[PDB]
Amino acid sequence: VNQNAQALNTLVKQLSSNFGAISSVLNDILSRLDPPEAEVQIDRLITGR
Amino acid sequence: APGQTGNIADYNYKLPDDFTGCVIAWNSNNLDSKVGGNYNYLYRLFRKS
Repeated sequence: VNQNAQALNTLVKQLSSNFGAISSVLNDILSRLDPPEAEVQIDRLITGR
Repeated sequence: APGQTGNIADYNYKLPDDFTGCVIAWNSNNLDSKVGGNYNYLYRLFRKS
């Protein structure tokens, strides 16, 4: 039971990691920078997650 | 520039990201220029979107 709790817990907490981007929430990045410069940060976030 | 903003880029024409050519320019000041300004050509400075 501890390996499933610790596995699911790490699985959720990795969403809070930024993975090299400006912020972990997609609304702050999509609501500020333009879409062509922003798509690079989205590809780095998808690859990390 | 492809995928870059600007006054004429946003409000008139923006180059697509698939553009493979060279940006080639030539000086027309000895032909297209007129005394007191050339009113033949136009441009749209403002637009609602």
